[PDB]
Amino acid sequence: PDDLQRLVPLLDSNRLEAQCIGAFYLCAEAAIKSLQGKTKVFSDIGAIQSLKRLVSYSTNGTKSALAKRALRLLGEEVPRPILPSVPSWKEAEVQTWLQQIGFSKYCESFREQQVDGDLLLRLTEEELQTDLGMKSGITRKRFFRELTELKTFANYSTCDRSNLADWLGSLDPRFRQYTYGLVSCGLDRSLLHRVSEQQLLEDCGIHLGVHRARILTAAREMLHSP
Amino acid sequence: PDDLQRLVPLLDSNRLEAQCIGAFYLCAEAAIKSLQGKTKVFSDIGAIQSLKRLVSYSTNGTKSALAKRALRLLGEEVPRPILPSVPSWKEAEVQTWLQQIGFSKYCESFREQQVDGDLLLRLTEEELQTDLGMKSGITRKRFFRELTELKTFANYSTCDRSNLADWLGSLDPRFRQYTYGLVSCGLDRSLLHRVSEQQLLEDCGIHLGVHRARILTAAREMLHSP
Amino acid sequence: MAVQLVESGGGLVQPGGSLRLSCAASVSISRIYVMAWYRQAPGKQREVVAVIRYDGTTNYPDSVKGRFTISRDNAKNTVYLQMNSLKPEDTAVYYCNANVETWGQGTQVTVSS
Amino acid sequence: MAVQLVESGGGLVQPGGSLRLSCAASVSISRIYVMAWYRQAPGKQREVVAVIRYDGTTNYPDSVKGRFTISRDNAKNTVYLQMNSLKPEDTAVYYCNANVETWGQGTQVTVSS
Repeated sequence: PDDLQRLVPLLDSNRLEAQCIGAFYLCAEAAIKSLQGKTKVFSDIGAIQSLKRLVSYSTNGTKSALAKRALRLLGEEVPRPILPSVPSWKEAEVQTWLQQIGFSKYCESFREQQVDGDLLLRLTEEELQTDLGMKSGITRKRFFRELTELKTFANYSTCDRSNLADWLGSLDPRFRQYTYGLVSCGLDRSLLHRVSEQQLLEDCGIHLGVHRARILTAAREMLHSP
Repeated sequence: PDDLQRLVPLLDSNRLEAQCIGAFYLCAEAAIKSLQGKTKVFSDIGAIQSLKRLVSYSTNGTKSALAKRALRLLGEEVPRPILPSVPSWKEAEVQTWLQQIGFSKYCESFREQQVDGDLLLRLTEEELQTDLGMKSGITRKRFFRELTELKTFANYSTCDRSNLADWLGSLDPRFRQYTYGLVSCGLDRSLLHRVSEQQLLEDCGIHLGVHRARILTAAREMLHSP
Repeated sequence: MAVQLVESGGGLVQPGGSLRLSCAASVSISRIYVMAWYRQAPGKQREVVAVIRYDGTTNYPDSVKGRFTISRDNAKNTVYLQMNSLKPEDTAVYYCNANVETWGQGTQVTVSS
Repeated sequence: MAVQLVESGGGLVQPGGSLRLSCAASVSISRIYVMAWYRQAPGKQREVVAVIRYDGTTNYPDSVKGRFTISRDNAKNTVYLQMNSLKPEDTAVYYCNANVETWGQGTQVTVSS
């Protein structure tokens, strides 16, 4: 009824605990009101719209799990994000991406070398500095900031069989950016458990020692699961 | 009959399990209908054409094995791919290949140095950069992408006695590209089992550490088979 | 699966004056990562005029800062562009853009008497 | 074992107008890795106009994108080339090509009154 309307904006809170308890309450009374016929209260109060909103792009296991349980109890379907299919791109999409991020002054060079999505996702600093013309380290740092923002929000489904992206995202959302370096080199979820650090450094292109160490321990812990 | 026609396009599915069960069904009823005289249903329903299609260029042990068993039960012959005989080429075929892949602006240099198939399959980055003129690392990366696509689909029968190509392909289809580096250096299936990693790095030209490690373990496991 | 975008608005106005363009999609906008508006003048190439992400952070080029404004509307799946103070050179065909790949068809916009 | 290719089509048409060329092989096309069409104008060297692999992914040069189209036909072993909008400079001898080595014999194509 009208009491439920007070619990409708609380979810917009900045802190975690408010969101957690709001989701626990709504999901619990959804489970209560689910067996009877009255499920139409969620329709006309418009809480379903906020739930269908917040489930996508959320890295919070408790609230997202509760929202999924609430939606699947009402017989609806959970949404999923619509991410760019970066590793199957051509030069036109690369150039419009360069228009979008603001590096429009380099669109000529990226056209002459015919850089596409597979070549975009495997760029290093030598290709940037020597032949693409980004001389200043500040500009390369800005470019890599934008690139690593893109790489965490791509769609690797056309090339990732073993679903490595979710395994990397479960550790830390910042880690998903490495998935293409693990797949093009050949790895997968089954044979991951016996890689060395020195192979992670130059083949998979992981540079931060902390990320190498966390990935190594988390992989090596999943030692002989099959 | 007409029921079989419903199982005729299902094989075009993207997922594996649909293809697997369709092949299991068709092969099983082929084995059932094989001892009687009625084998002509496979003729006039046109399923044999799709089977003769999908057996070549397929890296899937279950479905391809089932398709082979189905064909060999009907007394037919399995097709085999028709691959280029790269390591016996001349300069004319090299130049038309350069027309085909799109690197037509380098056909002059590859003619002056008289690069042929044996020299094509043993190119490194120093020969590309210094004297063939590919200065930019992006262009060399594109060239090597095309080359490694060609090398996995070549015909090494005129130079590979011990059938090393199938042994490498059984591990991973991406690995077949290394076969010529193993044969020109001298190796074969019998004496492979006692090579070191440091010999695989600069003699056989394998650069990725992951591929070296997988090849080493898979060879060393086949230790003293004869 | 392929999202379809349709634009609306456009036409002609006088120098000085506002207009609002709308772009409607086939799915929920709140699933799409980025959406953007693009502008192509006759005789030149395309360029960006506004972007907006899933969390509603927007970037504008320096040319049109303060004069344009992009917003999502979650009631009906539609992204709006608001053009407040217009110049004579702001006449072109405008396109709506989903993630990167998919485009719209465009709407012509002209500024004169 | 050596596959034989035979072409058909060719002749002459007017500027503007379509044509279709056919190339038939001795074995199943679905076994061949790549097939391609080539074009040699009088007074110059050969060049590619279309390729197609075993999985049916095709590449065209920038010169003829949108105007040509290559396809496999699995009923009878034959690869087709479709030439829709013709120019005066698109007159040459055309050849069919199997994997790399084997060639056809060619067919002359001319565009005028």
